[PDB]
Amino acid sequence: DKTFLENNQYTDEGVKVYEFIFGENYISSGGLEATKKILSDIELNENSKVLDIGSGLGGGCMYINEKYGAHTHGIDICSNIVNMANERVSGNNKIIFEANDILTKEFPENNFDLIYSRDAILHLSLENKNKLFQKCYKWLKPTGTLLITDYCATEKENWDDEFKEYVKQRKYTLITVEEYADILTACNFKNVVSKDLSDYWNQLLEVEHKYLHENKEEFLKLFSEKKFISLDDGWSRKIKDSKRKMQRWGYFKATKN
Repeated sequence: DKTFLENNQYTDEGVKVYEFIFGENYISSGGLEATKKILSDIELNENSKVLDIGSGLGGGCMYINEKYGAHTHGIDICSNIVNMANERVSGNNKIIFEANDILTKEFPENNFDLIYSRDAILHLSLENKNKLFQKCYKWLKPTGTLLITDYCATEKENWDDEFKEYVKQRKYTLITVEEYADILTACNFKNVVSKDLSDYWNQLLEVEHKYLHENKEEFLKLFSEKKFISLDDGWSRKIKDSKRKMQRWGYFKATKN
């Protein structure tokens, strides 16, 4: 999986293109603004320990450490992205990025106050989503919280040709928001809250799309027209498909006890 991601969706240039549209230090939907919103009801402090699964360019960890002073540990399977994240943070012993496979990584039981993941678990097969959430359950402190956003979808029976091709090319495994919540419940999480945030996601996509268009000249200087068209068309399809609920954006929050 590592090689597939590093050589395709998350090549160095692919990562930089995503950062252009999502915002500095982000390769996830909504960049900084979405992060502020998603964390708005979360309480942590300087003694908290946080795990970020799919930490990307490190924006999430940077924000969490800035806002709360928490210890943050980000894991990402792509070595190249971790190397980039490490270049953007210095002199801060409370931010650590690690290139590793979360499915084989070992952490102590009852370790984290928050396990956080933004648009990263879509890369895992259904079997591995379940395995991951079982591990997360163990790794959370009894008082801990799981907080996730992820790409989701309508039932597969409803997918059209274009959407099938996108999912296949990306090698995503997209399940419904309801199926996702059921996995958390099966893993014994408590107070499972799921939100279909597709409308909000559509708003974020529109802001990003507008930004791309208004900054086209700069984009073309940094990248190429070919890459612009690919990015533009990709956002157009996500806007269309989120509007009609074919591609969805799921939010999940749960606790260990």
